[PDB]
Amino acid sequence: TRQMILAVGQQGPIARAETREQVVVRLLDMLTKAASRGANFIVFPELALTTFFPRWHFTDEAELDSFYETEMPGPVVRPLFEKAAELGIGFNLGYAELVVEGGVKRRFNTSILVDKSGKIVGKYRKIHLPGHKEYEAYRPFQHLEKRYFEPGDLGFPVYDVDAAKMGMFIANDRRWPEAWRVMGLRGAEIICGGYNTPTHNPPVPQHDHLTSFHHLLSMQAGSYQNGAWSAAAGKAGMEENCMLLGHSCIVAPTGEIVALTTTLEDEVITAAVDLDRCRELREHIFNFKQHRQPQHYGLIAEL
Amino acid sequence: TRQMILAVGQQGPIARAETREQVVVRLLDMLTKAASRGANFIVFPELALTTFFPRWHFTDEAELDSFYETEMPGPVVRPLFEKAAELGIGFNLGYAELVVEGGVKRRFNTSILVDKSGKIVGKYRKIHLPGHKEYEAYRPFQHLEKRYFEPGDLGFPVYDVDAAKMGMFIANDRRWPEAWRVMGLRGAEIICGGYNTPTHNPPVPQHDHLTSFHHLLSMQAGSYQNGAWSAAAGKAGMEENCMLLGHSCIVAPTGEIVALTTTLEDEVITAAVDLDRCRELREHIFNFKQHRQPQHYGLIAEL
Amino acid sequence: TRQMILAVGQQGPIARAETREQVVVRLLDMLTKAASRGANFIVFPELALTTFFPRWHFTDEAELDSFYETEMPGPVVRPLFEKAAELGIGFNLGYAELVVEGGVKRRFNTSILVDKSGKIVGKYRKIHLPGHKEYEAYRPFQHLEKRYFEPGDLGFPVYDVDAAKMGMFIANDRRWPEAWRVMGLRGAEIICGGYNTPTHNPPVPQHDHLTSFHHLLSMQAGSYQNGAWSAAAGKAGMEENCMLLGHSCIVAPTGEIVALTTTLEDEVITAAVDLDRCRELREHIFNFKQHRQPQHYGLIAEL
Amino acid sequence: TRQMILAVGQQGPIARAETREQVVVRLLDMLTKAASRGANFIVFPELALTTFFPRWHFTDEAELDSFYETEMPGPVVRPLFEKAAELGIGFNLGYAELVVEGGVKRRFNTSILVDKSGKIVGKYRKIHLPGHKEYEAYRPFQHLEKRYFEPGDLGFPVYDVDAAKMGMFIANDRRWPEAWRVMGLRGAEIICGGYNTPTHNPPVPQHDHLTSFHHLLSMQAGSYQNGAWSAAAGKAGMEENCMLLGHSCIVAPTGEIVALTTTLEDEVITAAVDLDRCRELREHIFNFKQHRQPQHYGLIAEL
Repeated sequence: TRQMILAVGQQGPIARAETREQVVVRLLDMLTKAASRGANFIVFPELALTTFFPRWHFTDEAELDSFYETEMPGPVVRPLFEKAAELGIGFNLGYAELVVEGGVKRRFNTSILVDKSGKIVGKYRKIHLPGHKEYEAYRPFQHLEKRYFEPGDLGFPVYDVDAAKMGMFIANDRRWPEAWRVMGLRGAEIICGGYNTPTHNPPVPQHDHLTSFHHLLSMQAGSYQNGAWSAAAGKAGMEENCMLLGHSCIVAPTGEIVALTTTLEDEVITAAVDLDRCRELREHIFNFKQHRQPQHYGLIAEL
Repeated sequence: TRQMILAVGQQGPIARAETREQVVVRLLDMLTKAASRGANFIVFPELALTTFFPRWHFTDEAELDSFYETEMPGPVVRPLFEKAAELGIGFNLGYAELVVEGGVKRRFNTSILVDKSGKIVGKYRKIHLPGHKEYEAYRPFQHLEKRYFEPGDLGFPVYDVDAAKMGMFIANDRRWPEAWRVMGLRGAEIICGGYNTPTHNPPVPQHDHLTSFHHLLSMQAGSYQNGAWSAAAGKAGMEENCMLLGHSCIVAPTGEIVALTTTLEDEVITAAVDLDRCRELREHIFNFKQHRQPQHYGLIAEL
Repeated sequence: TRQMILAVGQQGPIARAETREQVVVRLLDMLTKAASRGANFIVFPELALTTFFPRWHFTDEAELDSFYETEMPGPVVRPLFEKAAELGIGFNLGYAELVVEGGVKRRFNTSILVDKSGKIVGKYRKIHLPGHKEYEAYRPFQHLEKRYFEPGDLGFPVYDVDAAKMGMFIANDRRWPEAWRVMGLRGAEIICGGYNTPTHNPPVPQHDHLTSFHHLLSMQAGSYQNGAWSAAAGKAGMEENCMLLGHSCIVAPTGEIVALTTTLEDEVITAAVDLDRCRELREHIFNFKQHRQPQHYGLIAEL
Repeated sequence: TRQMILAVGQQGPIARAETREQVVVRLLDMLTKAASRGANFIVFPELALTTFFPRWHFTDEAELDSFYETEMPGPVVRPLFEKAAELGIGFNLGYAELVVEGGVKRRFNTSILVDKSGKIVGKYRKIHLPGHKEYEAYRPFQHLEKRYFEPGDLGFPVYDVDAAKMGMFIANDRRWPEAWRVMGLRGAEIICGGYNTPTHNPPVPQHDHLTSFHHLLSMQAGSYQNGAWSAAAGKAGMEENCMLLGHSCIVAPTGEIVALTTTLEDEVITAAVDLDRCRELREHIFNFKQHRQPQHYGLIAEL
């Protein structure tokens, strides 16, 4: 087939004390409603199981570890996979991944793709870690991802998810044309991921009123230039006193926004997706093999 | 500190019978108007000295050649350079370049940067030739760029132009993130060029109503993701029965559009440009050294 | 209730020879798919039963009359109402209305609202007739609505349609703030209608590339300023050699576009609608009774 | 024929302790810069002579009064008028007006138009006072306009300013279609004003990320639907712990944005304005005499 209905499950805030059981309840509800609307795949936010902990400066490692998943899924998250298989609707779930190798802990900002059978068919680990590295007393909230996470070691892969070639990005990655391009070259038909974007940036507050503009601009250009459908799921609202951006969206391979959220709570949007639409770009104006000149792009790949 | 007034000189149509002498009078008029408005640099369109000849299939090589420049500047175009030096305003001029080397008549879609002293500071030759190589019957008007030009051989250079790092793109180039990124990586503070974009696309007519959108989307995303000011000068209006896109523009490093033409005739727009404003992006969210992961972009440079 | 799922059924072209039976087939299909996606109301285009005949200069009245409905519904259109009642989904259908009063024929560009029970609960007749009045030989297609239709005599009413207060506009009306305002004052929660908008305007072709911009601008401002959800259903594509605008849409009371079509064929888009969202505007920034100053708006109502 | 260069002088913050003498130096600087760029008229912000005092509840009437002008111009503001006449550039200046009539201390949020001769050509008093009348505890900062001003008593006039029909609006007014329409009906070719728009809205915080969108949406739709050029000068930046919206702009009669500020500081933008361009709308799609149906708008003018 080449037809499907894609959905985005935007999340409202997640409190520090809110349990994964409670979140799964909210997650289940969205997946159920999306399915009731015909969707066979739903995109969830970056780190969708917990509050955005990278905003705090940690000192107690046990504290930090508590925000990561040591298995996927665990007993508490399993019900999501079961419901996924039951209703026949895949999903993109973001979470904090903790792996212990030879006694050494490895941390990643992760996202996985589950097909409509309820099976994990791909994973991606955040490659572009935003923010600063050291505590900055002036900021009303920190952004210490470079500390609590290592740069993804999977590159930007593209997986087959129920007849659709899908690629993954996580939050900040969406702002990097390289991320989109690599997956575009790998033939992605859909490029999705979630995000936690504060509408306020302490180091550059003069860009606060452009938060939506910059986010939407990234999704539209990315889709357009790679002739791919895209979807972004944000966790929005006032979370732990930090206002997070909404405007979760689904974009056509022409860069046109076909669905957009308007609340700052859990919200489901859907859009019919024709995987062959990609050809309007990828076989003409952006027919890579016929127009690209990689012999002159070398600087982009230099270390 | 490090400020200037950038101008864009959009051209209205140029008829097949319109002479270069006549076109130069028009270019002189806009350059002068720009200077009277405080502009230190003005961006002119792609192939700004003649009608867009790539729309017709030529059988007479003598006739095809007439549309190319063998000198830059020649006696006819020279007056433009003199005015530039006189009024202290540089410019970016696009034209068809014909040069014989090693027994080969090389044809380039070229653009040059002249500083406010009237001196040619640097050149660029279109690398992404859009369209087709052979006459196509299903088209109401041709776009034989692949036939009339060979891909530029200068890469995507960035030159110093009156203490401003400027990079050049030509029409279709603006749609490629690779072009923008290479120059962004070279430190371009201003990225500019001209264009001839028919509002009708024979191959994919269902995108006709998106001509403007796709054009501005490319300029905005390019500027933003590279923290560079940008400007695009189009040649618009009904030229030889083919409508060309207007919306010539100047964009800030934030991707915000600061100036936009509203007519389809010769028109000058201007904007105050602060070269330090690039830092808001290039020293933060898009601080390449601190964020880019080139080890993962290799596929982009693969042949 | 205050929750519902609104849908728009965009139509591809309708040939002059295409029969109403064939159109109903297309109409039925969209209403069925919209219902399968949870929608309880679907908006259809202006004059959705026929080709846009106002583009031709008629001479044979029998010819002209053939494009109008003498009853609503007739045997051929009835199946739409039946399916509507069956699936529990109302709709907004536009059509050419022919009424014979005392031997005198009355013509209107009409639209009706059918609730989920399949009953007509309101009607509106186009008040702002666009175009010219006399044949203009230069135009590749005419726009003679002022001739084939009389100005609506129902004003801009607002009806109760299954727990939702809905108002109607037809094509061009959407460009007039007065139309939106009157219905906004009447408490409309949803303001919908369809349209036939050629992407080319013979008298002002310099606005062709702005066709989408102007259309979307009208829907967004209208919704925002009246704190109402809105939806526009277009009949798009190359119809009888005239390219018609797509970008059918659904807008939130904040002016945000929550759903947008991307093809130029029959296409269904949906969006969840919370009738209470209207309060965010109508009870605050646009709390009419608390902020408006009608004693100074007199000029708007003067004849 | 009938052309001019319109400028907008956006203000950065104005501290409570900042004196009028100091503010005037800033206004003189932008007016001069505008003239050097060929501008014949510059639009300044709402209450451009002091900080936005409506944000604080005052108990001392003497202190509240200090923020109002009793003369226009007074010795301190006079220098601005002299420069205007000298450089031949008119302006639109907003300030708090205090006038005693019939034993009443009348307080208006005012704006005046001065021609390029330094002569006050006309006045306007804000008719739509946003905010509230009594101190509200739930607000982080007040907006007591309803308390500190009474609705203007001059209606929405249109004056001749150096052969240009200009109408005035003040901040919140721009959001009301009635204000735009009244002046549109009066034949305004340019509709302009200033504003103080906090990017945070206590009553409806879920619209904070839409502050820019709503602002530009209002300017664009107003211009387009009335076929009028427009311009809005905002006072932006972090003023007294409250962030104010930037994005000061100039819009063509088509609703297209031709110039837009990018900083949150004092900034001058300009645009070439062709007063005849209004005809493209006012003599066609929006030819009022030929299209408006006032007999159906009565509710708009009802008290």
